[PDB]
Amino acid sequence: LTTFSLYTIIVLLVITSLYTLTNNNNKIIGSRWLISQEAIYDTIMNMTKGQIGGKNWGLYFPMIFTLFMFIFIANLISMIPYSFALSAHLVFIISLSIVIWLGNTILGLYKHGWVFFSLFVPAGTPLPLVPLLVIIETLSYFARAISLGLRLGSNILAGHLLMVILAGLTFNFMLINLFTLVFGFVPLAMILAIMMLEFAIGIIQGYVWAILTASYLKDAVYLH
Amino acid sequence: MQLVLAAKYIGAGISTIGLLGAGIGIAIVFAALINGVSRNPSIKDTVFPMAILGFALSEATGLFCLMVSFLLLFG
Amino acid sequence: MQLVLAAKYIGAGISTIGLLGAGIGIAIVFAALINGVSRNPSIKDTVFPMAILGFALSEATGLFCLMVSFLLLFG
Amino acid sequence: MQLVLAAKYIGAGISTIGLLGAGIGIAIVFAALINGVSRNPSIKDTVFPMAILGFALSEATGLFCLMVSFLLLFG
Amino acid sequence: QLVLAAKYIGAGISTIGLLGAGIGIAIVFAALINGVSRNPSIKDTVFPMAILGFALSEATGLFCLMVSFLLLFG
Amino acid sequence: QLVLAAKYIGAGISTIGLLGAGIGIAIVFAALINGVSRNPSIKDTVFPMAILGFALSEATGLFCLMVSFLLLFG
Amino acid sequence: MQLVLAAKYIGAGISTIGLLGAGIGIAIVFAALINGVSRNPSIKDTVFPMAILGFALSEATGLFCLMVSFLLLFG
Amino acid sequence: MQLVLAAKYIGAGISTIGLLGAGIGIAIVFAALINGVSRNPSIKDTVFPMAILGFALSEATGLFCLMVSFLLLFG
Amino acid sequence: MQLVLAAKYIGAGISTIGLLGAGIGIAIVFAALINGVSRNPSIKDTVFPMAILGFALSEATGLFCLMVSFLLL
Amino acid sequence: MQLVLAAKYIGAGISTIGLLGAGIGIAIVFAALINGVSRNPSIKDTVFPMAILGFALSEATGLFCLMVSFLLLFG
Amino acid sequence: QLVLAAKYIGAGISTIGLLGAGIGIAIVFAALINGVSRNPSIKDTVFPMAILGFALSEATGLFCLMVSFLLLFG
Amino acid sequence: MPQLVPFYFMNQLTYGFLLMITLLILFSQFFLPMILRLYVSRLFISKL
Amino acid sequence: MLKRFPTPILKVYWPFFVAGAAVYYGMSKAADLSSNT
Amino acid sequence: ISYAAYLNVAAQAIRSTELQTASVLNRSQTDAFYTQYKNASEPTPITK
Amino acid sequence: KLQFALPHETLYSEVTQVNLPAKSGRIGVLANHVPTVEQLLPGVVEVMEGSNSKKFFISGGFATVQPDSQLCVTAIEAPLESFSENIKNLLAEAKKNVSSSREAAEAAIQVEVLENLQSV
Repeated sequence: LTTFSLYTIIVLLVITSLYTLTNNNNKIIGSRWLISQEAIYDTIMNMTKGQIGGKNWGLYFPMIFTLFMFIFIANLISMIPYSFALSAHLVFIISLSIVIWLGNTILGLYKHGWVFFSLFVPAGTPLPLVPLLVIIETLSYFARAISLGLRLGSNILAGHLLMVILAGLTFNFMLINLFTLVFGFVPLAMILAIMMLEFAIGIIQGYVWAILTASYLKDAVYLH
Repeated sequence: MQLVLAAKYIGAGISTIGLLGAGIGIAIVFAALINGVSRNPSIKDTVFPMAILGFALSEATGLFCLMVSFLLLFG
Repeated sequence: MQLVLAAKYIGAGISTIGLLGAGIGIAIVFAALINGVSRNPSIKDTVFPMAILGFALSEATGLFCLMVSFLLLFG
Repeated sequence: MQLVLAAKYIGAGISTIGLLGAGIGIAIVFAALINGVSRNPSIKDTVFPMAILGFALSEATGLFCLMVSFLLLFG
Repeated sequence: QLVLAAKYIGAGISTIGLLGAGIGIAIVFAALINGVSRNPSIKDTVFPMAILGFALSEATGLFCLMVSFLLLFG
Repeated sequence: QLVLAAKYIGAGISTIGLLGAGIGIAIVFAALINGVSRNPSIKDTVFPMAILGFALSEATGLFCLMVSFLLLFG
Repeated sequence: MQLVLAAKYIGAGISTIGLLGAGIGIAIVFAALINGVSRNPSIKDTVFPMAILGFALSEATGLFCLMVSFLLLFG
Repeated sequence: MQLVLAAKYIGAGISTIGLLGAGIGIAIVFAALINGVSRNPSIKDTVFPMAILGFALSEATGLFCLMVSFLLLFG
Repeated sequence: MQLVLAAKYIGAGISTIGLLGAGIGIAIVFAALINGVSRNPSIKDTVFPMAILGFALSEATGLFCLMVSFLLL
Repeated sequence: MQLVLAAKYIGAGISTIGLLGAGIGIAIVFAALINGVSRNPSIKDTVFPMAILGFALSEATGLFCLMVSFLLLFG
Repeated sequence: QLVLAAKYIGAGISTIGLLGAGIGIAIVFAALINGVSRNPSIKDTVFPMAILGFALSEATGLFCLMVSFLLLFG
Repeated sequence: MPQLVPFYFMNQLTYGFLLMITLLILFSQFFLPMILRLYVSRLFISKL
Repeated sequence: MLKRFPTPILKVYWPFFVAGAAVYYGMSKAADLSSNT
Repeated sequence: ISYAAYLNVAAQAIRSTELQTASVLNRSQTDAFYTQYKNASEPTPITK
Repeated sequence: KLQFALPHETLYSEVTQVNLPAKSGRIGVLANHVPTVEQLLPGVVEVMEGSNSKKFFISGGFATVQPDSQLCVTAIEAPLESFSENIKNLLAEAKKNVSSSREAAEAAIQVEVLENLQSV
């Protein structure tokens, strides 16, 4: 068995129930849980309608929605204190970032020919720095390749690892001098604040992913 | 081996330095908040969620420093 | 070993540097408070909760730093 | 041998200092955001993408720095 | 010997921590003067606030200082 | 060997340079937000200029990083 | 022996670093003084003892750095 | 020999520190450009070439530092 | 001998770092002077004594650092 | 000696750190220039000579740092 | 040879101090340009003031440089 | 949380890319248009 | 509600999918190169 | 242009859905001339 | 309290919170706010005296908190509702006018008013 494979199965079954058994009545008033995924739907609909701004704005709305939801669900499931992190296999998240970067490069080449690199010519400037402004645009174009993945990876990895080291320390803090285990609630509360923060930065990252790879698609769909 | 164990304890202290930036960062957001709210009064309904977001992001960079500190210190 | 014990004492010192950041940070929140309240003396009652929040959060980054110092000192 | 592993872990510690800059940087962007909204509360929707862009870019330099830390620590 | 040397060096490192607290005190006071000059009359509400702000700014320095003393004096 | 140790250490010290770019970038973006909030309308001219300022700020940190990879790998 | 003496002389130098923050601090209080007094023409009589208070307190932090340098230097 | 070679590399790493100030410097010029252009709506035709001069000069300090870094590193 | 004499030189070098704050400090006072004076005009004759005092104090912190350097030499 | 030639390389590296201050410095005068020029418009004829002067000495402090590096490094 | 090494290293450390004055110099002149652009006419009083501050700010860096020279020459 | 260096990268990644393609098709053709149906149904009653 | 509404993903999402296939092959080789140790 | 002229134009535009009373319209619509004079000689009454 | 005054009318000659668009961005004044002089830009204004809130479209003016906490607002003319469809039509015509044409500046101001209308 593959631990990663088992938790991907759990994610899939959660998502199937979230858009079937969420308003199985099919109310025109809408069941209360499905109101959340309506508001999310609208703030990403109207965001990727703004950003992408092409005719393919709504055509890339499902991809950007499953890029929201993937990170949103995998940063809830990975936050369960007896659940195996998909994100601890960083290689899937980073691989997805490189795949999207390459699928942007191919999209850009397809959409804007071999004059796609005119994206990295930004403006007229004095002649000795016209090539320079191509170099430090292209460097940022594949700094865009790795930055997006490593941001999300760093937040999630650091949160789980931070919590575990501090938990083990406060465990052995409680084991030593038992009078500190009495009123050992304040370090538990410090870990609680961190756990609240790790949910926050996990929900922030699913949206932040989806705005940043909307900005990258803004460049790719229409040159500049 | 005494060198490597000593290196752990030194390296921890070096890593701790990174935290200072986040500490100043939190304050910068809150200083802006206080000034801004004084200008408008009622802008706060929009702005207060933005302040929490700003705090979280500045803090997160700080946490990266802290986990490296603990990796060297504790293991 | 003299080297390991030494390393704890050196490393403790290095950790202590980080705390400086929080010191500047707390002051920055307070500066805004005085100027803000000067600009609008009646905004104070809303703002004072926000100010205390900003103090606490900035201070927290300081706490983590100081914890790492105490771990080297008294570990 | 001990020297190599020591130097690896020391080098990791030294790099961690770089993270502080991005932490301050993010905060500055949020300070600007707060001021922008308060001076024109309708600027916000346009500004929200620009703010996130600046946050990401600021953060990125720190994350590169963090890769040097991780290359040493895990590697 | 090395342990005693390390105490003295280590103590020195801790002293660097103090610089930030010093800057902090000034920042609160700068705001005090700016605020006072701005209202002429904020002073009575602000005076206990100012003392508090001073105390906290100094305090981060004090924690650094206590660590310094512990290493130096024992 | 000492030389092997030296390149690992040197790589650490060089990495710190990225710090400057992180602050730099934020100052450009902050000014962008301030300008656009001031005018409501400057943005068409300003947004290209801001991306230039960003690129240059980032670049200084990247020079530091390139030195880091030359040490670390090399 | 030599090592202990060495540590003290070096250490005295390190302690000197702390003072820079106090130096800047004093300047900041005086800068505010000029700006306030230039705004009012007349706030000065009240403000002058306020300014002295901020100066003294800022100075005191630097004094702490300095005395730690002296403790190591003079013994 | 080994010590000298080590010192070249170490000296190079240390040299790389100076670069950060020029980086921040470039941003400070560009901030003023954006700000200035927001004040006039119309200074920009004079000010844009003026700004390129300012950019080049702030950047230049970094290049002098970088040259030395390369002299230490490669040399 | 060698280690102690070396250590004195190192400690002295380190002491210069304390001075940098004073270097900036003096400028901040004078910057304030120019700003204040340009804002009010007329305050200047009153303000100038206060400025000299503030300058002296900022410099003084650096002076303490400097004399410690001289002792170590 | 190995140690002395090494010490030249290390010492040179340290000297290069000084350049950061000039990097920031140059930018500050040019920032002030752009701000000033945008504020007045027509001040520029007087002010452009002033800006070059402020550049020159600020730069010179940097050049002193560079020259000490050269003195150590080259001899 | 440790002492000779230390003279050269120590000199390097002494160089660091100059940076603060360097920033300072720019700050005085920044203020000059701000004041002059705001007022116009302030300049005739202010230009002597600017030169005084400029020199004073520099002098701290000169001290730091002087300690470098004392080490270098020995 | 504690982690080593897998060599099982391709095993993991196979299940990873499969989940993406599954969800993409599933959302895009099924579940997202069911939301667009809710919006449009509400709007058609609103118009009528 | 739950109804298939066709999306021509083979010309909408074609460059993404091409990048995925290439990386799938490349990670097989990367996994093989890492499984030596 | 002069601040009160700026505000005037704004006020006139602002009396536009229209609903407005005659007096509002009159404060925002008046016909007149300004006959400049000299140190004597009069630049002719030009519609204000 | 508040003096809110027009030449031929007075809107609100103890007002608790007032939200104003001024040459300083937007400023809100709440009880005691230290005394200011700011020229009011053409504005959409909300005035709250107690919890009751009144919504105004105001042709700009000048704003002055007095030291005695008399918020002297002087503006040329105003409710929000009075300004408010035909106005949108007219401004389109006025937008056309900007293409040709003091009249040039005037048409530019009309566009500024169009922005102010767009705020509604």
